Amino acid sequence: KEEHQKEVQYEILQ
Amino acid sequence: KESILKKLEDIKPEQVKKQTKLFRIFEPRQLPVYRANGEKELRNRWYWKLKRDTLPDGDYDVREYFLNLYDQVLTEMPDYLLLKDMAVENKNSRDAGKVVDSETAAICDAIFQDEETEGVVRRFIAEMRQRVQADRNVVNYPSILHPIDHAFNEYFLQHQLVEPLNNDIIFNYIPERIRNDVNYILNMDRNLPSTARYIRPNLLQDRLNLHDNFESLWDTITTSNYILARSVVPDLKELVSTEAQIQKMSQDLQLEALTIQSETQFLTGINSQAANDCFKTLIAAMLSQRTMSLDFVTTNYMSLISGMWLLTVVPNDMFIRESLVACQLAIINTIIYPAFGMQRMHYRNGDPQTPFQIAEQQIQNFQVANWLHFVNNNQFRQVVIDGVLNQVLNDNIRNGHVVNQLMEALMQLSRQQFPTMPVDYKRSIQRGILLLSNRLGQLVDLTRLLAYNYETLMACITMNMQHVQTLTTEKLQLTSVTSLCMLIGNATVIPSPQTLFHYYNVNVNFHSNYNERINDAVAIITAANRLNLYQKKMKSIVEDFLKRLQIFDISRVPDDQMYRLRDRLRLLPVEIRRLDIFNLILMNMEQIERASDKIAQGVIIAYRDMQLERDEMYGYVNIARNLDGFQQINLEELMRTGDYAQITNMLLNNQPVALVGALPFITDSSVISLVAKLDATVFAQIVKLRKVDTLKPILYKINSDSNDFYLVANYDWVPTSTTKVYKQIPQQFDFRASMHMLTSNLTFTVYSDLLAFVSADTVEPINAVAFDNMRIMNEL
Amino acid sequence: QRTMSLDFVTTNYMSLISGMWLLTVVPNDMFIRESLVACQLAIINTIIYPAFGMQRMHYRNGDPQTPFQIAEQQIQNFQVANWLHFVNNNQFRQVVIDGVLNQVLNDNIRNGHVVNQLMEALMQLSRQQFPTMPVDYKRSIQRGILLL
Repeated sequence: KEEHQKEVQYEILQ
Repeated sequence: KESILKKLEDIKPEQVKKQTKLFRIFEPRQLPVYRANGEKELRNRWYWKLKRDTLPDGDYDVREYFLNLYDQVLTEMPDYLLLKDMAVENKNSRDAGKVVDSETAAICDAIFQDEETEGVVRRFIAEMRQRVQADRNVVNYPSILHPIDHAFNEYFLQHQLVEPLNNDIIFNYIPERIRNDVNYILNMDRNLPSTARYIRPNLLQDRLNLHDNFESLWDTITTSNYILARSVVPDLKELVSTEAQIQKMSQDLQLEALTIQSETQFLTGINSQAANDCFKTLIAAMLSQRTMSLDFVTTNYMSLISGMWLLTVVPNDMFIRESLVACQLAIINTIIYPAFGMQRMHYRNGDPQTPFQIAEQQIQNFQVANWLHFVNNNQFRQVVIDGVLNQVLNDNIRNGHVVNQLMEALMQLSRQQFPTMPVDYKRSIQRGILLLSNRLGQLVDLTRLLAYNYETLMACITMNMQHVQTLTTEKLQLTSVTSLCMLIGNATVIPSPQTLFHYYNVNVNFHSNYNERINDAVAIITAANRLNLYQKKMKSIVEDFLKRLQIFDISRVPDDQMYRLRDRLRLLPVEIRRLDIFNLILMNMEQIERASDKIAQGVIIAYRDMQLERDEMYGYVNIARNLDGFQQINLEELMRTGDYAQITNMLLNNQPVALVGALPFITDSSVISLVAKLDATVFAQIVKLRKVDTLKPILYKINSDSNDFYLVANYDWVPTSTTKVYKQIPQQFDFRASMHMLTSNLTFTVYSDLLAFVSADTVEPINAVAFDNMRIMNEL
Repeated sequence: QRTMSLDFVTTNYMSLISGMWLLTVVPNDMFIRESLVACQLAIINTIIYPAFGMQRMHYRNGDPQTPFQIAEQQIQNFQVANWLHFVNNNQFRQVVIDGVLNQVLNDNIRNGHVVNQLMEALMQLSRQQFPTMPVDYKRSIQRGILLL
């Protein structure tokens, strides 16, 4: 998948 | 057809490493201090001792110890670190500061609480805190360290791999061509700060040249990339229905039931799932540079016709020789020479010239000769672009104009009677090529689409795409080629940017891992050579290099390939991190071997009543620290080639000598053992039995704790001895001079994946345009 | 002053026809540069240049020059180039009132008057042939413009 792969990297910021 | 893709896709990125504990080899330790005359002080003193005195006997085993140490240090060597994490609080600081590590504060606390410490050191403990500067996002933390430890830690700090991150670097991380491709639009929803960081891969091309005489491994790699590439080529859309096309074909061919005809076989293999098979096979092969063969039959003349399109838009060098030789020969015999009354053909099997070559210079027709000229002289253009080699098409194929010369040729065949042969043969041929004439525009646009997706997927390649014929081939049915050429229309299909980013990340991860494992192997190899490790067989290391390249099976690889690969790896230089760590080990390994009070660096024998030294961590000792004068015999030389004649002659005749090599020893602490000359009773076993393993010199450490020291004060005799031991002493623990300030950044953040902030979408594919700003799949 | 982004499917030309209005009234600085460039580039490469017969673009997303700043010069028509001129210099205006700072608008936005320029440009796009475009698609776009 990619959406969780995006979510981790948005969450490192958030 | 699924294990390989799972092996590739499961190659994770290099897990970003970090440390929380400082690297340390030494630690302080209190010992007594015996004043000269040997007796004891009421005060003690700190000294540098080692953690983990796990040093073997023998010098070879020692060098293996330093090899395994080097591997441990490279494991512990991080990529980024923040010092605030490891920090702790000094319980005795004026300003209630912080120092960098737990053990640092333990040392500080132990020293402060002791009784025998000066006031300057306690002051210096009360004056040492943490300093910030949020302007630069920099912190300075205090630390206590041995100079070797400081060397390694400072190298970790200065030479850590992180780079500031921002959206410009998110773009520029994407290939040029895809940004420059107007059909793709890209946005995002974040603004990364200067605080951000990222680690960069190692996309350095193959140092090892697996495209030269490692053809089995290259076949493996090529297959892996081929069956990856199949996974990303789009599936066609809005194809023509099979019955809607078969009915046209059948009515064009006028298939009589009663009479036998060659024309029914043209309907063989007209389904879909072959069109996509060919479309996915050709491109995947040209990307992977995997050769492919041609299975077909000499009675389905439609296959031979569609082979023309094939051999135009796909280079002859892309196939294997015998297959296309057979194809060209069939074509020549059954479409071309009968269409000009030429002979059938007389083609020798291993003739150097392929049939289309000597056909180019027999017939008399400009169109067909020009077609043949293009075919015979079509080949990939090598060109290095954005670091990577690329096998590029003509740019007369990328636009569809070749197909127009092909049409010229087929029409100049349709206008030819076949004088040699009957009406029905001519009838068959001319029908068969009308079927492709009426598909001309579709073919033009198909060729454009293939070239487009080929370059577009090529943009997402990191490893140089060498062109060499492989051992193993891929089968290609010309029936599938017929199906593709016949069933296609009014439907452009473009790789989604997600497929592109996936095909890029996969190759990037594989490429970085290739380079990093190479660096690992070269490091250990160069280190074993420079450490003189001569019994070590460098085979397990290559297994560890191939198991980590997660596509090869080592259970069925030979054992000579490993050493050839080693012969290549020795030639490669080392990277900077590993080389510098190794060179820090080399200039300090001897000093580490001086410590570890379990082995000594040799034993002197000198049949003379020498003197004991006034060392103060010991008292009187039979210690030597220069090894000058008396000559020396190495022990590894003697344990390799047993020649005890020299040592035996020297011992029997009582000749002075030194023996050099890591040897154990016992600390004897009795003056009665000294007066009786017991340290010269250890060598008679060498002559009886000719082994040097039961060799444990005595270390006459004498002091006021030795049960018979009353003699020394009360007779005024300097302790004298024979057969001194070669060994240095500890280094005193200076607190102030062992202290350091450690610089680091403050509060950055690390991101592993990078194409997550992008959000991409294609324009509507019907208005999708190639390099020439002229639409693809527009014939309608 | 909460910067906001633009999320859109760049095949839905109605999204773009609706977003040019947004670019017109709402200042450009209020958007992250990347998504604003994306929206403008989709609008250009899917509506504008195909209407006037131009070839698409080869744009560097690392460029200080916004795509409408190029189109303002390349597009030879005052009905629409003037609109692009407005949009390229549609930023907030800083003014002090009662001590507090204020980000205010151009005063051709407060009254709705610049949309008349928008509609002249759009009706020009409606009166126009898309020289190479298919016609079943051309009619769809050229009618969807009329909807605004």
